[PDB]
Formats: sequence, C-alpha cells, structure tokens
Amino acid sequence: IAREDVVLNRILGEGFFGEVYEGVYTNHKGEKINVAVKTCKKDCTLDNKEKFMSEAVIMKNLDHPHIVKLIGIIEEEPTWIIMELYPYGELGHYLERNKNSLKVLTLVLYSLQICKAMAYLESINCVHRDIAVRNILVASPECVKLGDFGLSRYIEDLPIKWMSPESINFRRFTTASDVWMFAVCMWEILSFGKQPFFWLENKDVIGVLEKGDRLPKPDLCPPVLYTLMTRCWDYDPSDRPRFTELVCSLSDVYQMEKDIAM
Repeated sequence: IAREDVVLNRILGEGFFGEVYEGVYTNHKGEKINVAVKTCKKDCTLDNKEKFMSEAVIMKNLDHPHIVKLIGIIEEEPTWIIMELYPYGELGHYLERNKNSLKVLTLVLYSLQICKAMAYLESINCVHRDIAVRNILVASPECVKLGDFGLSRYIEDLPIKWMSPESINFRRFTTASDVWMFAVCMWEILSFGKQPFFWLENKDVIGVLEKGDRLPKPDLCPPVLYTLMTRCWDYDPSDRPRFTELVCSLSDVYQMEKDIAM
C-alpha cells in the first residue's frame, strides 16, 4: 500500500502510541474504503517503535473472520498502520440501540464468534486481555470482530469489573484469565450491553468475588449459558473451561436455540 492511496480526513483520537486518524484508502481496483490510521510519535523511544510494530504484525497475521482486520502497513518513517473501520460501531452501543428487535439466537451467535477468535488465540497461547462489548466491532448484523489487544501487554513490568481475581490481585494474565473475562463479555452480550458490576465501585469488586458473589443471570439468558458463565468464574483458573470446550458448548447451545426459534 502506497502512502498516496490513503488520505487522512480528521483526527479520530490518541491511542497508546500516537496519533490515530480517520482516512480513506483507495484500492488497486479503485474502491474507496474508510479506514483508521494509527501512527507512532516520531519523538518516541526505540522500544515503543518496536512494540507499535509488534502489534501491527500480530493484527496483520491473525487474519481471523472475528478479529478486526488490518488493511496494511506503511513502514517508512512516518509509519501508518491502516485498520478497517466498521460504521456499525461498537457491540455494546449496537446492542443498546437494537435491544427491542434482537433475538437470543443472535446474542448466542455473537458470543460464539468471539469464542472462536479466542480459541484461535488460545491455540498460540496468546493473551488478549480486552474482551468486552466496547472492544468488539460490528462488521455486519451477521458478524462481530474482536478489537485491539489490551495495551497492558506493552507496559514494562484497568478494566477491573471484567478481570479475573488473579489479574486484579497478582497481575496474572493467562488464557485462563481471558476465559474469565470472555464470560463477562458474554454476560454483557446477553444483557444487551449492560456494564458488569454497574452497582459497584472498582475497589468493591474483589471483595464481592471473594465472598463467592457473581454477576446475576441476565433475564433473557439461556440457563445453560449462565452455568457456563459460572464455570468461567471459578477462582481456580485450572477449573475454568478452555476456549476449545467453550466453542463446543456454545455451538451446541446455538443449534438448540436455532431449532427453538424455527
């Protein structure tokens, strides 16, 4: 991709490394595609440059239907990472807007799509750390895509309401802590974008969990899905389901629900 094929139109915001813009990419076929363009401060360390490109290389290579797509990378030295932009926007707002017309089948499907992307990351022992409806983008009513990795992976040695006990307490982040967090995101999806522990302050959260308390069953949540969430919320990471098993349970629930609705 040539720099002249991307035109920047406005500031989108500042991310962890720079300097993120909204732009238009023009295809070799001539199609105009809307894009986000992440940049890295030219006035920054060796190491941040490294990390900003490391992130670009992961997103480039994941190439998963339920992970947000990288369109290209301009390496030369005002570096642009060109990401696909999704005008349906964030899942949480999408679920809010559409609560009155969405069916449970659709929410199970979204949960299943994110689970598959996670099982892929799990296969390569790659920890995402940011599995939340605010960080998932609606490509189409048929397709959701998990967003950017949690930036804490770039900080040398917080979404507290989404995090496992060992993450909060001990800064531990494993595929197992991602499973805990995935189930919170499913809770959000089955609650139409409701924020987890919305009645608590961040400091309250660890106390409630130690006492064995958990997020309640969303009203429209299939019981099977709630007991599945409750297994993900085991204090013991090793007692938690792996994403591969989650993918099988969710597919089973999807096929069950699909028959129910037709």
